[PDB]
Amino acid sequence: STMIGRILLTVVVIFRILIVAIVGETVYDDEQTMFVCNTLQPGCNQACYDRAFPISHIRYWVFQIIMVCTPSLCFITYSVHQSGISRFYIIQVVFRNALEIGFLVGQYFLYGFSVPGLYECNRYPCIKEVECYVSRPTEKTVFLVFMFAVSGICVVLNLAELNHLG
Amino acid sequence: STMIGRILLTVVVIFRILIVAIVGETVYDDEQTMFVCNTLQPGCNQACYDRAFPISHIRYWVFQIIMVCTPSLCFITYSVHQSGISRFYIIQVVFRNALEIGFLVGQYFLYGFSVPGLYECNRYPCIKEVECYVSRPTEKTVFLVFMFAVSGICVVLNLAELNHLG
Amino acid sequence: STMIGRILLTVVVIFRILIVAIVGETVYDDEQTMFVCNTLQPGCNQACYDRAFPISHIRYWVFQIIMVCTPSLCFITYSVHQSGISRFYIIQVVFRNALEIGFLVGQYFLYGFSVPGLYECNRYPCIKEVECYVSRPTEKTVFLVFMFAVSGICVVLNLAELNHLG
Amino acid sequence: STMIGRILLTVVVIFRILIVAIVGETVYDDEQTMFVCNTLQPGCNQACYDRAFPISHIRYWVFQIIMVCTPSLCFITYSVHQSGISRFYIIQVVFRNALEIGFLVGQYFLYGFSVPGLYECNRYPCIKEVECYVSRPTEKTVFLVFMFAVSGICVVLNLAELNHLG
Amino acid sequence: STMIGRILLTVVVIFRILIVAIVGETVYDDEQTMFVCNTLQPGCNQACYDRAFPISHIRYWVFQIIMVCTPSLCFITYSVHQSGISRFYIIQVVFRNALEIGFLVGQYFLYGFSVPGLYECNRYPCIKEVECYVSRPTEKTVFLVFMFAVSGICVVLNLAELNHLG
Amino acid sequence: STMIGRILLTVVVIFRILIVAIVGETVYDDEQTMFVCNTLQPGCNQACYDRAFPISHIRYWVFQIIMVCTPSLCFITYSVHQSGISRFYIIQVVFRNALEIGFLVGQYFLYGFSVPGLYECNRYPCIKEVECYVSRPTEKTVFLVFMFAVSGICVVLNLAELNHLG
Amino acid sequence: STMIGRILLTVVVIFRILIVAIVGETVYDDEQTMFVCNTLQPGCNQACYDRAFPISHIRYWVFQIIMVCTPSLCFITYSVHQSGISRFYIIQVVFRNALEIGFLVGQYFLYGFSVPGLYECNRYPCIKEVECYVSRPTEKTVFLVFMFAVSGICVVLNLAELNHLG
Amino acid sequence: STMIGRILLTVVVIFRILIVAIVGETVYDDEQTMFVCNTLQPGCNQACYDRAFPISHIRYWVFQIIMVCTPSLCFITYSVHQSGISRFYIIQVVFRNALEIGFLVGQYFLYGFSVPGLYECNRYPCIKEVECYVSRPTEKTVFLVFMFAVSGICVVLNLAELNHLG
Amino acid sequence: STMIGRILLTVVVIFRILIVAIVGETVYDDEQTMFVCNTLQPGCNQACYDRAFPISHIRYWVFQIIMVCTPSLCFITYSVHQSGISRFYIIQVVFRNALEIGFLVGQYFLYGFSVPGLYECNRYPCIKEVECYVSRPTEKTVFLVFMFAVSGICVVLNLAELNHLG
Amino acid sequence: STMIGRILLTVVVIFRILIVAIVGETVYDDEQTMFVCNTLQPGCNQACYDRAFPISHIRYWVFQIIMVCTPSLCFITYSVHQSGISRFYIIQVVFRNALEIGFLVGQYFLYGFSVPGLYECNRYPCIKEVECYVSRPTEKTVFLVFMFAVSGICVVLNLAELNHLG
Amino acid sequence: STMIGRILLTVVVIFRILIVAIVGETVYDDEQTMFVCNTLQPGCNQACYDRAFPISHIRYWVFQIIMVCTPSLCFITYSVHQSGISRFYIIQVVFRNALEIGFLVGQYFLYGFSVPGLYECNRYPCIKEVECYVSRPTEKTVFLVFMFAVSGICVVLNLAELNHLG
Amino acid sequence: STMIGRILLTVVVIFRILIVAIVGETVYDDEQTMFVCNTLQPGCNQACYDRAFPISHIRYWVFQIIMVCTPSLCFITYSVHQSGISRFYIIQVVFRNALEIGFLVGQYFLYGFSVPGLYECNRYPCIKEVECYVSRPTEKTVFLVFMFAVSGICVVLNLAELNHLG
Repeated sequence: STMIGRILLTVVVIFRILIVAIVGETVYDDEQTMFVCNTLQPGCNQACYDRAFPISHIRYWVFQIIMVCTPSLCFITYSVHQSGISRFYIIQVVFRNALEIGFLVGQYFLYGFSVPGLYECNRYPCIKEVECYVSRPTEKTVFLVFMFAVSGICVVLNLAELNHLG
Repeated sequence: STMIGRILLTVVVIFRILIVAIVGETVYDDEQTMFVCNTLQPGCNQACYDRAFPISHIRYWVFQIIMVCTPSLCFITYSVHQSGISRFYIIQVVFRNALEIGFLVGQYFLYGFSVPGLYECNRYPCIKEVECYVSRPTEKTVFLVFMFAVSGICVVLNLAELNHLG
Repeated sequence: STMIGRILLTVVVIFRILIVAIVGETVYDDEQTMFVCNTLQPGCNQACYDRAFPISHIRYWVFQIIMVCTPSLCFITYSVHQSGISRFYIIQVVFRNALEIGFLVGQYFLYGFSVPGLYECNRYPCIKEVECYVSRPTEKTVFLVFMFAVSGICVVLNLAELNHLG
Repeated sequence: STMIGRILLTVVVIFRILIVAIVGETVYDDEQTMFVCNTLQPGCNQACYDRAFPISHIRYWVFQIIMVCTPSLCFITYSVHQSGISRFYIIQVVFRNALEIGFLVGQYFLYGFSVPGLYECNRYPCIKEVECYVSRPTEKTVFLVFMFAVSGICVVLNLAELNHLG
Repeated sequence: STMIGRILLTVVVIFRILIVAIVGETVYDDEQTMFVCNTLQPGCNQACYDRAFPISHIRYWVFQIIMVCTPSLCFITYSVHQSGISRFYIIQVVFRNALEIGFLVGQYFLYGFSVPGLYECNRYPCIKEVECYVSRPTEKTVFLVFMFAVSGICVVLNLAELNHLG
Repeated sequence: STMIGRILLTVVVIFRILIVAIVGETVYDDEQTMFVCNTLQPGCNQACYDRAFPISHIRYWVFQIIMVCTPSLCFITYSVHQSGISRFYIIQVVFRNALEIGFLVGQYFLYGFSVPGLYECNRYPCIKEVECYVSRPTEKTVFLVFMFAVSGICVVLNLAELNHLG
Repeated sequence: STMIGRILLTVVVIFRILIVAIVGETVYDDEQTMFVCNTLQPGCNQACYDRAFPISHIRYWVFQIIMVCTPSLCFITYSVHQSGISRFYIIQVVFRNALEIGFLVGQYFLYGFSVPGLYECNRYPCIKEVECYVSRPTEKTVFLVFMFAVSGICVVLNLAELNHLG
Repeated sequence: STMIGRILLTVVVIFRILIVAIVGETVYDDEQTMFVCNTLQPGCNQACYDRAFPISHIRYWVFQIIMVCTPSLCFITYSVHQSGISRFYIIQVVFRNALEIGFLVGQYFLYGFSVPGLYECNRYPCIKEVECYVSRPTEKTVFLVFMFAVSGICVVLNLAELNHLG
Repeated sequence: STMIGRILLTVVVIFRILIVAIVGETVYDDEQTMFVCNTLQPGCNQACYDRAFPISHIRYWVFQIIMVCTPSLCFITYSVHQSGISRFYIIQVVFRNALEIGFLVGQYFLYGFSVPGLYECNRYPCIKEVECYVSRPTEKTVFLVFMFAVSGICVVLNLAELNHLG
Repeated sequence: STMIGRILLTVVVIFRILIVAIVGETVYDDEQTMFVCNTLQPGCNQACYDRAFPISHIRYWVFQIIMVCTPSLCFITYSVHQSGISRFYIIQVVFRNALEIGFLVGQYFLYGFSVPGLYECNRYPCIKEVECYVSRPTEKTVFLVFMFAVSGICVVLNLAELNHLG
Repeated sequence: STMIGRILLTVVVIFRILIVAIVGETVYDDEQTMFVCNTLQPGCNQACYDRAFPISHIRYWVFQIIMVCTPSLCFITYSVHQSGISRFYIIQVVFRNALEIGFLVGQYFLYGFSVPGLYECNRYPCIKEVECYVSRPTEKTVFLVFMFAVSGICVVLNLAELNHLG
Repeated sequence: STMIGRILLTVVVIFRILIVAIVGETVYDDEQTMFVCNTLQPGCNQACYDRAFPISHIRYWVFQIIMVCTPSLCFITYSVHQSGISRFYIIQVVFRNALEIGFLVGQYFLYGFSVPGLYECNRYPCIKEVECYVSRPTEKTVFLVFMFAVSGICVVLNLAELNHLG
C-alpha cells in the first residue's frame, strides 16, 4: 500500500507538469485583447481588466509547480556534496506537505470554482457602473476544476506517507 | 496474428501523436478571430463563440493522448524500482482498454461527425436570435473523421490482445 | 544501376522533407488574412475562402510525407523484436509503391497545375455571384509544380527496384 | 551553519533564473500596444511611454542575472587552463558581493516598490499636461516585490560566507 | 595554395548558411503587410505585390543552399554503404561547379543589383497605371550585393581545384 | 599580466554574444509599426523610415559578431586536417585586430552616440518637410553606448597581446 | 345657438390650418435620418422605416385640409358666374359633413392613438426579426391626440347645422 | 350638365397645382442620399440611381402643369391686345385636349403603376449584377396613382365640352 | 392710467410675437443632432433625448401665442356679421385672462427656471444609468426667463382692466 | 402672320423663365457632393470637378435670361422720362437679335449636346490619369436639349419681325 | 444743423437694420459645427463652446434693434387712438436715449473689441485644460467694430437733439 | 449724350443688384466645407481658411451696394420733408462719385484679378508649411472680373455727368 503510493505520486507530478506546459499558454493568449466593455471612455477597459483578473491563473500555476520542487533540489545538492541523510528526508517531507496545502488553500480563496461571462465595474475613469464581457469562460472553469482535483490527490498521498512513518 | 498486433499498435500510437503535434495547432489558430456575427451589440460575438465551441477539439485530443499513456509510465516506474510483474501487466491492459473506449464515446457525444458553417445563437446580450459564421469548416470535419477512425483501430487491437490471453 | 538507385531514393526523400519543413509554413501563413472579396455582406469572405481552398496544400503534403514512412517503421519495430525477413521486405516494398502512386494521383485530381489570381463565388450568404482575390498565386504555382516533379522521381525509382527483383 | 548556506545559495540562484526565463517575457509583451492617452495629437503616446518606462524591468533583470555569473566563468576558465587558486576564490567572492549590492540599490532608485495605473505627461508634442493609462499594473507590482525579496536573500547569504572566512 | 583553398571553401559555406538562417527571415517578415498603393479599388494591392515580387529572395536562397549540398550527401551515403571512389569524387566536383554557376546566373537575371522604392503597376483590377510603395528597400539591396559576392568567391575556389587536378 | 588577458578576452566575447542573442531581438521588434508621421499622404511613412534607419542596429551587430569569429574557424579546420602552426597563429591575430578596429570605426561613423525622438524628412512622396516620431529612443541609446564600451575593451586586450609578442 | 355655431366653425378651421402650416413641418423633418436598427445588413433600415411609417402624418393632414375646402371653392366659382343657390348650399353642406367623417374614421384606422418608441421588423433583407428605434415619439403622440380633438369638434358643429335646417 | 363641367374643371386644375406645390418637393428630397447598394466599388451607386430613376416624378409633373396652361396665356395676350375670338377659342380647346392626352399616355409608358423596393443593376463600373434598395416606395406609389386619377378626370371633362359644341 | 394700459398691452403682444418668430427657430435647430451620450449601445441617444425634452420650448410658445388670440378672432367675426356687443366684450376679456394664467402656470410646472448641461438617464435600451450632454444650455435659460417676465406683464395688465370695469 | 408672332414671343419668354426659376436650382444642388473619384490623394476631387465643370449650366442660363431683358428696361426708362421713339424701337430690336444669337452659339461651344457619366482627369495633385463619376447625367442632358430648342424658337421669331419691317 | 440730424438718424437706423437682416445670419451659421477641440472625451466640445460663446452676437443685435423701436410704436398707437402730444414726445426721446446707451455699454462689457482664434478651457468633463479652435475670427471682429461705430453715431445724434430742445 | 447717360446708369445699377442677389449666395455656400489641407493636426484647416479668405467676396459686394445707395435715401427723406434742392443735388453727386472710386480701389488691393487653386500656409497650429486646396476657383475668378467691369462703367458715367455740369 505504501509501495504504490510513491509510484503514483511521481506519475501525478509529471502529468500536471505536462498539462500546464503544453496547452495552458494558449487558452489564455487572448485574455485582454478579447475583453470588451460598453463605453466610449478611454482607459476603462484597462482598469476593469486589471480589477477582474489581478494575477492570471497560468502564472500562479507555474509558480506553484516550481516552488513545490525546491526541497528535492536542496536534498540533491546536499547528497552530491556528500560524495544524517534520514533527518534531511524527514524535514523535506514536512516542508513539501506544508507548501502544497498552502497553495491549494490560496487557490480557493483567490479564484473559487467558476469564471463568469459578465463582469460589473466601478473604477475610475469609468463613469458610474459599466458592464464588461469575458473571453472563453467555460474552458477556463474546466481547467480550474481539473487543477484543484489533481492537487488534492497529491495532498492526500503525501499525508499518507507522513502518517505511515510517524 | 498476435505477433503483428503489437507492432501495429505501437505504429498507430506514434502516427497519431505526430499528426496532432505537427499540424493541428495551426488549423485552429484563428478560431475566434475569424468568427463573426451580424449584429451591432457589444459582447455577442464572445457569448456565441463560447456557446458554439465550449472545448476546442485540439485541447481534447492532447488531453486524451496524455491520459492513455499513464499506465505505461506507472509500469515503467515500478519496474525501475524492481531493479508479480505479470499481474501488473494484466491490470494495466484492462485500464488502457477502458480509457480508450471512454474517450471515443465522449467524442461522439460532444462533437458528432461534422462542423457546420452557420450557427444560430440566442444568448444574452444578443437581442432575440442572431446568425453567426464559422472559419474553415470543411478542414475541421476532415480532421474529426480521421481521428475517429484511428482511435477505433486502437480499440480493436487492444480488445484483440485482451481476448487472446483471456 | 540498381546500386545507385537506393542512394538516390534516400537523397530524394530527405530533400523533400527539408523543403517542406523549413520554408512552406511561411508561404501559406497569410492565406485567409489577405483573401478579399468585393462585398459589404457579413460572412461572404469565410464561405468563399472555404469553397476555394478546402484543404491547404501544406497540410496534404505533411500528411503524405508521414504516411509514406510507415512501412519502414513497421519493419524496424519487427526487426528490433527479432533481436522470414525477406518476405517482410517484399510486402513493404509493394505497399510503399501503392501509397506513393495514390498520393500523386490525388494531388492531380484535387489541385491541378496552377493557382489562379481571381475566384468566382456563389455561396450563401453572398448575393448572386461575387469576385474574390487571392494572395501570392505565382509562388504557390511554382511550389505545386516542384512537388509533382519530386514525387514522380520517387515513383519511377521504386518501380525500378520492384521490377528488378520481380 | 556554513555548510547549508552554499546549498541554498545555489538553489536561490537557479530559482530566480527559472522565474525570469519562463514567464516574464509574456507579462510585458503588450506594454506599449495597450498604453493609451486621451489626446488627438500624433506622437504623444510614443513620447509619454518613453518617459514613463525608460528601461523595461525584464531587460534590467536579464542583464543583472548575466553580470552576476561572470566571476564564476572567469574562475572556471582559469582552472581549465591550470590542467594561488585560493586567492582567486577570495577575490571573486569580493566581486560578487559588490555586484549584487549595486544591482539591488539601483533597482530601488530606478523603480521603487509600485507601478501606478495612471501617468501624467508634459512632453512635446503633447499640448500642456495629459493623462495616460497603463496595462497590468497589479501583476507588475507583485513581480517587483518578489524580485527584491530574492535578491535580498542572496546578499545576506554571501555576506554570511564573507564574514565566516574573514 | 591548393591546401588552403579547401579550408576557405568550408568556411565560406558555413558563413553563408549562418547569415541566411539567423537574420534573413526577419528582414522580409513585413513584405506584403507594409506594401501600399494609392487606390480605392479592392484587390489591386494583391495583384501588384505578386507582379513586383514573384519569388521572394529568402526562398530562392534557401533553395540554392540546399541544392548545392546534395552531391556531398550522395557521396556520403555511398561511402557508408562501402563499409572507384575517386571517380565519384571527380563527378561530384563537376556537378557542384555547374550548379553554383547556374544559381548565380539565375540570380542576376531574376533580380539584378537593386531594389527600388517605387513601383508602377498596370494589372487588373487596377484602373490604368497606379503607383505603389515598397518596404525597407536599402537593406534589401545591401543583402543582395553581399550574397552575390559570397557566391562568386565560391565559384572561383571550386574552379581553382577543378583546374588543379585537370 | 598576459596570463589573465586571454581569460578575460574569452569572457568578454561570450558576454557580448549572450546579450545580443537573448534580448536585442525584442527591443527592435516594433521599429516600423510604431513609427509615425503627421501627414495624410500614402507612402511617406515608408520613405521616411527607410531614410532614418537604413540598416538596423541588431543586423549590424549580428554580422560583426559572426565575422570576428572567422579566423578561429579557419585555424580550427587547418589543425583538424593536421591530425608552421605558429605562423598561422601570428597571421590570424593580425587579422582579428584589424577586423575589430574596422567595425568599431564604422559604428561611430554610421550611428553616433544617440538616437533622437524626432526626425525631419523631405523625401518624395512627402510634400515639403514633415515631422516624424520614433519608438523607444532612450533604451536604444543605452544599448548603443554599452556595445561601444565592450568592443573597446576587446580592442585594447588584443593590442595588448600583439605588442606582448612583438 | 345656431348663430354662434358658424362663427366658431370658421375659427376652428383657421386654427387648424395655422397649427399645421407653421410648426408641423419641423417635428417630422428628421424622421428617417434618426431612425435606427441593430444590424449590419445593408438595406434593412429602409425596409423597416417604410413598413413602420407608410404615409407620414403631416402628408395626410395637408391632404385632408385641402379636400375639405373644395365644396366652398365650387360654390364660389358658381356664384361668381351668376353675376337655385339654396339647393347648392344644401348639397355642399351634405358633402362637407360626409368628407370630414370619412377622414376622422380613416385616421383612427390608420394610426390609432399613440406612437411607440420601439418597432419589431421581419422584412427582407433583414435576417429573422430585428429591433428598431423611433425619433421623438412623445411629441408625435401629443400632435395626434390634439388633431383628433379638433376634427371631432368640427364634425359636431356641422351636424348641428344640418339637423337645424332639416 | 355643361354648366357645372366648367366649374369642376377649374376646381380640379387648382387642386392639382396645390398638391404638387405644397408637399411633393419633400417626399423626393432624400431620393439619392438614401439610395444604397451592396458593393465596395466606387461609382456604382451613381450609375444605378441614374438607370433606375432617369427623370424624377416631380420634375415631370411640374413640366406638365406648366405646359397645359400655355393656350390660356396665348388667348389672354391676344384678348389684351384686342382692347374672330370664337375661332381662337375652338383652336385652343383642341390643343389643350391633345396635350393632356399625350402627357397621361407618357406617364403610363415611363413609370407604370408602382415603385418597387428592390432594384437589380448591371451597369459599369459595377461587377456583374448587384442589388440596390430604394427610399419610401409605398408613399411614391400612392402619389403616382392619385395623379393618374386626377388627370383622367380632366381628360374626360374636356372631351365632354369638345363633343358638346361639335 | 387705464388709457395707457391698452396701448402697452398691444405693444407687449407684438414684441413677444416678433421675438418668437424671428430668432427662436434657430437657437433650437441643432437640439438632437448635438445631444450626445457616453455609450456604445444603439438607440440610447433617442430614448434619452425624448425623456429629457418631451415637448420643445418653441412648440409650446407658438401654441400659446396662437391660442391667446382666439377670442379676438371670434369677436371680429361676430362684428363683421353684425354689419349685445358689450356682453361679448366682457366674456372675451374673462376668457383671455383665464387662458394666460393657465399657460404661465403650465410653463412653471413643465420646465422650471433653468436648463442644465448634464442629464442622467435610465431608460431601455440603456444599460443601468448613463450620462448625457446638452447643447447651448445658457442661451436656453436666458430665453426661458425673458418669456416668463413678458407673460407676467401681460397677466398684470389684463387683471388691471378687469378690476377697473368690475 | 406678324400679329401672332409677338404673342408667341411673349409666351416663349415667360415659359423659359418659369422653367429655370422653379425646378433648375434643385437638379444641380448635389453636383460636387456626389462627384467622386477613385483615389486616396487629398485635393484630387476638387481639381477634377473644377476642370470638368468650369461654369455650371444654371448660372449661365440665369445670366443669359437677365441680359436679354436689358433693352426693354432701357426703352421703358426712356419712355417714362418722355412723359424719335421709333428709332429706339429699331435699335433695341437689332440689339436683342444679336444678343440671343451670341448666347446660343456660346452654349454650343461651351457644353455641346450631352453630359457623360465618366470623366478622365490628369490635373495636379492627381498622380497620372484617374477616373471620376458624375451625378444625374441623363436629366442634365434632357435639360440641355430642351433649352437649346426654346432659344432657337426665339431666334427665329425675332428674325421674322426684323425682316418683316426691313 | 438740427434739420439734417433727423434725416441722418432715420438713414442710420435703416442702414443698420439692412446690414443685420441680409448678411449676418450666414456668417454665424457654422459656429458650433466648425468649433473643434483636441480631445477624445465625449461632451467637451459642447461645454467649451457654451463657455466661450454664451449668447451669440447676432441674437444680441436683433434684440437691441427691436427694443430701440418700442417707444415709436407706443407713440404711434396713442396717436392713432387720438383720431399733451408734446409731453409724450419728450418722454419717448428720453427713453430712447437711455436704451441706446445701455445697449452700447453692455456690448463693450460682454464682448470687447476682438474675437481670438484660440480658446483655453477647463470645464467638466474635460480633463485639466484643453485647447480649442474657432471659426472665422477675422470676419467676426470686423462686424463687431462696425456695429460699435454705427451705434455710437446714433447716440451722438440723439443727444444732439435732446440738448437742442433742453 | 447726357440724356442717355442717366438711363444707362439706372440700368447698370439694377443689373448689378440682380446678379448679386439671385446667384452669388450659392457659388460661395460650400467655401469652408470643401476647403481641405494635407495634415493630421486638429485646427489647421480653420486657421488656413481664415488666413486665405479673411472677408468673403459676397459680403464685400453686398456692403458696397448698400453704401452707394445712401445719398439717394438722404435726398429722398429731405424732399419728403419739404412737402436749396439743387445744392443738395450737387453734394450728393460728389459723394457718390467718391464712394464708388474708393470701393473699386479697395477691391483691387484686397483681392486682385484671380483666385488660385492651391494655397501655402504657415500659421499655428500647423507644423512648418502645409499645402491646401480651394473649391470652385475658375467660377470665382469669372465673377471677380465681371464685377470689376460693371463698377468701372458706373465710375465713368458718374464722372461724365459731374464734368458736364462743372
